[PDB]
Amino acid sequence: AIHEIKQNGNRYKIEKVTDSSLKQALASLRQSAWNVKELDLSGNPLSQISAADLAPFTKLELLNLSSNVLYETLDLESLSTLRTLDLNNNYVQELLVGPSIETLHAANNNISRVSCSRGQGKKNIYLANNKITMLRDLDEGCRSRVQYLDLKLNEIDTVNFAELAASSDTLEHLNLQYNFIYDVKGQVVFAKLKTLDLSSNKLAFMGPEFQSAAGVTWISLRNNKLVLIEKALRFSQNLEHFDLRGNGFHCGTLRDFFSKNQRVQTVAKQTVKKLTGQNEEECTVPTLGHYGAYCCEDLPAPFADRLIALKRKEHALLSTERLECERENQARQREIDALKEQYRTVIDQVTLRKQAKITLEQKKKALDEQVSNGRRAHAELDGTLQQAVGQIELQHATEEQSPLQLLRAIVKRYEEMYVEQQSVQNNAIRDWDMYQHKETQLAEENARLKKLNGEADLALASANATLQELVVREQNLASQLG
Amino acid sequence: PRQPEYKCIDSQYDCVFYDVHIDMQTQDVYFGFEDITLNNQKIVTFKNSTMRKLPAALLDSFRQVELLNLNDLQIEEIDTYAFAYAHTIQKLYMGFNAIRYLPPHVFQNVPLLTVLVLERNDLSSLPRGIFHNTPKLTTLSMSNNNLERIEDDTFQATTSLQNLQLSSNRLTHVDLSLIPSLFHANVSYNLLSTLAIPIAVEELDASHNSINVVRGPVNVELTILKLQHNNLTDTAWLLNYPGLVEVDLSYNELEKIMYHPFVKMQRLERLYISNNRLVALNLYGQPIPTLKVLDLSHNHLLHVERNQPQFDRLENLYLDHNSIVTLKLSTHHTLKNLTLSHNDWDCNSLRALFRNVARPAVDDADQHCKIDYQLEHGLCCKESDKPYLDRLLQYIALTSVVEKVLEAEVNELRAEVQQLTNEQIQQEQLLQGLHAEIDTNLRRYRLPKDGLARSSDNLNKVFTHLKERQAFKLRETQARRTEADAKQKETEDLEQENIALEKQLDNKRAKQAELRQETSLKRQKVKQLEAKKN
Ligand SMILES: *[C@@H]1O[C@H](CO)[C@@H](O[C@@H]2O[C@H](CO)[C@@H](O[C@@H]3O[C@H](CO[C@H]4O[C@H](CO)[C@@H](O)[C@H](O[C@H]5O[C@H](CO)[C@@H](O)[C@H](O)[C@@H]5O)[C@@H]4O)[C@@H](O)[C@H](O[C@H]4O[C@H](CO)[C@@H](O)[C@H](O)[C@@H]4O)[C@@H]3O)[C@H](O)[C@H]2NC(C)=O)[C@H](O)[C@H]1NC(C)=O
Ligand SMILES: *[C@@H]1O[C@H](CO)[C@@H](O[C@@H]2O[C@H](CO)[C@@H](O)[C@H](O)[C@H]2NC(C)=O)[C@H](O)[C@H]1NC(C)=O
Ligand SMILES: *[C@@H]1O[C@H](CO)[C@@H](O[C@@H]2O[C@H](CO)[C@@H](O)[C@H](O)[C@H]2NC(C)=O)[C@H](O)[C@H]1NC(C)=O
Ligand SMILES: *[C@@H]1O[C@H](CO)[C@@H](O[C@@H]2O[C@H](CO)[C@@H](O)[C@H](O)[C@H]2NC(C)=O)[C@H](O)[C@H]1NC(C)=O
Ligand SMILES: *[C@@H]1O[C@H](CO)[C@@H](O[C@@H]2O[C@H](CO)[C@@H](O)[C@H](O)[C@H]2NC(C)=O)[C@H](O)[C@H]1NC(C)=O
Ligand SMILES: *[C@@H]1O[C@H](CO)[C@@H](O)[C@H](O)[C@H]1NC(C)=O
Ligand SMILES: *[C@H]1O[C@H](CO)[C@@H](O)[C@H](O)[C@H]1NC(C)=O
Repeated sequence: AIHEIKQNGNRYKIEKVTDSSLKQALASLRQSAWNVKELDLSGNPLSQISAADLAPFTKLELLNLSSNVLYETLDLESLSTLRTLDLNNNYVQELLVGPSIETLHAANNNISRVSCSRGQGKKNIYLANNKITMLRDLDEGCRSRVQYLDLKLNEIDTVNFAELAASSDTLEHLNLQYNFIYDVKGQVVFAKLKTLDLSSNKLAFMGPEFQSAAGVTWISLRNNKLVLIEKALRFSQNLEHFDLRGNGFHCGTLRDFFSKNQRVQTVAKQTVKKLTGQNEEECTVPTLGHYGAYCCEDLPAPFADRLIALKRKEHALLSTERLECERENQARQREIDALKEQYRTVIDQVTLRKQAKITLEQKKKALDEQVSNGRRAHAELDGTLQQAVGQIELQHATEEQSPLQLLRAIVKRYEEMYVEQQSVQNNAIRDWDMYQHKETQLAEENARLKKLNGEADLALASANATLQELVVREQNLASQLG
Repeated sequence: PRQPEYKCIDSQYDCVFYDVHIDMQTQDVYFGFEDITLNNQKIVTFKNSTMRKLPAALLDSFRQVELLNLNDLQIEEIDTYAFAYAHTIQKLYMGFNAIRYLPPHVFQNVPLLTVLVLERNDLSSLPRGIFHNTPKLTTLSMSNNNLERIEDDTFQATTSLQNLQLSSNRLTHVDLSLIPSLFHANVSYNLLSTLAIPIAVEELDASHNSINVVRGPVNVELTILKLQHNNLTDTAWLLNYPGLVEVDLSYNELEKIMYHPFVKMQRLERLYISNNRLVALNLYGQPIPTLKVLDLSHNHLLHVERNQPQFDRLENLYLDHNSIVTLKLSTHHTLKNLTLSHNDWDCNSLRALFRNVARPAVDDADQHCKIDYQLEHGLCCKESDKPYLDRLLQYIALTSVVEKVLEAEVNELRAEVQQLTNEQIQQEQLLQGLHAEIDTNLRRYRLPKDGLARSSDNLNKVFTHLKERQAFKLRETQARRTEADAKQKETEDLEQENIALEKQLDNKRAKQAELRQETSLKRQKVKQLEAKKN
């Protein structure tokens, strides 16, 4: 027993406990189970948690697993009384909680699935800095009666508001900033939505689907890649903050949208002024003109030109934006670090090392997997190159050849062979032309001889008829004469 | 003695040597009469003959030949002096033999040479000075040899050379710009990578090379330029050829076309650009007013609609095999031929288009459509309010699938992890230059790259492509050869059937003589019967 169980009323805290000692630790509270209302395990080197070991505490209402080194699945579905679960700062990958969860703190994990058994209360879900890739990564229950949903710094591509319909009446805060979102879609009336944050994503079109957030007070599409705004959008008088800086708008749509949301234009101005200090955004190029408060431009066809530029990289004969890109990736890593800070807990030096031992065992293990995938890819290439040199004839190599050198020799040889083959074919086609000309010469001579024959055939017939007229005169005379 | 002696036989040619056969052992031969001066036939050829070596004896005894036709006589060697007495030869035909080399001064004495065909031999090089003495040379063919270079002095004295055929050798250098008299030339199917174009040539075919650079003086006469099947990557050079009527840039490596290199073309009618890598086209800034046929098919065109002012003016417009989303034609357009199949059409754009052009002007059609597309007017199209946004999203969704892809124990582990991190970096570096090259070869052969597939699969994509390509080329050649053999067969049968028609002509003359004898013999009998009747 190097571990300590502090009690304060009906809140218990366990310290200096480890994976091999935690089950003991919990058993020594079974006597007192009725009274364990909050249990706090934070700041230890725990890496697994036995839902079943905790099921005796049937009054357990808050469980704080924050800043341990939990990995893989964390399954607490079975804790049906559980209401607040804090597992900020771990490495969990899938997470399942039970029918009573009201607040779920899970920032700074490796989370990419979450299940929430069916239930009647609202839920506040906090998932900043994980690996969610799409809303359906949260199960149906996880998306019912959500009131606050923080998915900042995840890995989502596309939002489909329909998938949050079971929170039409509850959802008040939706944070999706710093993902990778390039399409949003779905019509749903979010009766309660106060704020929507799509800052730093990759959206190109604010479309009809944003009537879903017509009620908000606060909305950001800051730092996306917007060009067009759907004009049919009708925002409430409720709106106060409306940030669109860092896009690339075609003035056409600024004018068309302000025209029937006149209000929003002064709201736009007031937002940039609150945020930056002047009443218009600082366009990337001064030459560039605003409409109201946002930089804009009469653009021939912005979507087509973006698609053409992609298709050029795809199809270019050879294998700027590496500055737009690299500073976009630093922007992200500054937010992650910042956030890793905003959620940092206090931890003693001896448990840091206890923690770094388990964490380093996982890095080493992942690196072994990677170094060995590497080794496999390498032998596969060597194998393929050895099948290849067995099917053609390479020049003699004096020095040992690398795989780069082998691929160059192999393509080179096929190119020689192709050219040889083509040269052979040319000769054959030229031969056919020479013999065909010869055929026409011969077939001319064929008609010349056929016509001469036709004409001898005639001349024999003449000379015959003439021999016959003489034959008649001979037999007429001989009659007359003897 | 004069043991083996061959004599003429007037027929086109005024001298036709028959059944002559010389080989490599043959020592002494005699042509015509001994009195060289009776041999003054000017237009000589051979029939049923094969001369492994062309004997000095021939133009030793015949010094009055104008046109010498030695086509297809299995000649393998030319006697070092066969042409010493050939002062009068104007036209020399030696195609389709097996000549491996020309002796250095073999044409030092045929100074009235105007036409020379050496096509389809085994020449590997020309001797320095080979033509320094045939200033009158106007037509020269050496198509189908194994030549690697035509040195620059080769044609310094042939300042009338108008028609040059070098097609289908192994040429890596030949500077046509040094022969300013050229009127027609064909250096197709060689290994060229730069093409110098002389000042006044009017038709030039340099297709099937690897040309990436064109140079030479502005040339206003150049009318037909064939460059299909090359390594071209820009077109600015075109500015220098204001007189083109047709140019073929097919099967090159072009990525865009702009109007700038065409602004000086006063009469261009025909511009072929199929099978490049076009991702953009702007010919509307300044249209080419005279153009009639424009082939852009099999590229990667996406947005072409602003080219309306050029397209309206064409007769023949081939957009097939691209990703074109919209196209727009005036009611007054002049197209008679239009291809549209295999793109990525917007249904609204197709419907408005088919108000102004209909089949049979539209010459092609789709068969089956992907999941969200359906036929309008015979071509696949998807309904969409914003087609370009849609195509931009479609594309991004395909690529993002790929973009989603004792504390002594603690000190020993930090070490272990650093040593592994280094092995893993080294593994990437070591195979780097290789992955670069695999991508270069997929781009080169226009293979599509599966950013999922494991590396040995991309490497196999290249090899499978090359092997298929070899096989298909080989089968194709076999077919061509089967065709040549068959056609030689036909000519052998034809000549047999001509011999039989000639034997028949021979019999009929004999019958005519007989009948003519029988006629006089009766004319006689009837004269006798008349005297005996006083
Ligand atoms: C520079 O130098 C090169 C010499 O290397 C010249 O290149 C030659 O150019 C001509 C094109 O002008 C090529 O000939 C053409 O060949 C095509 C292809 O036909 C092939 O495939 C056909 C399609 O399936 C098939 O029909 C063919 O079969 C035919 O011919 C074979 C002969 O064996 C025979 O078996 C059949 O009876 C067929 O008839 C063949 O496999 C051909 O389609 C062209 O057809 C002729 O008839 C059409 C009818 O509409 C007519 O419009 C054409 O004008 C033509 O006369 C044509 O023959 C040729 O193959 C190339 N030769 C070589 C050696 O590569 C080049 O032209 C020179 N340049 C310049 C500028 O002069
Ligand atoms: C779980 O325990 C942690 C501490 O391990 C609590 O984190 C505190 O969080 C506040 C901000 O909420 C910070 O000011 C404190 O500094 C943190 N404490 C320490 C020691 O770092 C956390 O709030 C607990 N979670 C719940 C839900 O009660
Ligand atoms: C976070 O999650 C990913 C994937 O869920 C982890 O990588 C997987 O882990 C196992 C064990 O190393 C492997 O069999 C798979 O190859 C992995 N999948 C992928 C896509 O890599 C990863 O190790 C986790 N990160 C941390 C630090 O815990
Ligand atoms: C030359 O002319 C005569 C007359 O046509 C040929 O003799 C025959 O003519 C009679 C009368 O019509 C026929 O009965 C015979 O068929 C003919 N043939 C024979 C065999 O007598 C005569 O044969 C002619 N000679 C030739 C071969 O042209
Ligand atoms: C097509 O043209 C390009 C440009 O000349 C060739 O690429 C050059 O050739 C080699 C390496 O590929 C070197 O001489 C140069 O460094 C290359 N230049 C560039 C810009 O890549 C290319 O080889 C030609 N393609 C073919 C098939 O010949
Ligand atoms: C050519 O000469 C040889 C030998 O006499 C002969 O057998 C061959 O068929 C000849 N060709 C003709 C058509 O005379
Ligand atoms: C032009 O198109 C094709 C060949 O390019 C030809 O078959 C067609 O019949 C021609 N056009 C018309 C109006 O028929």
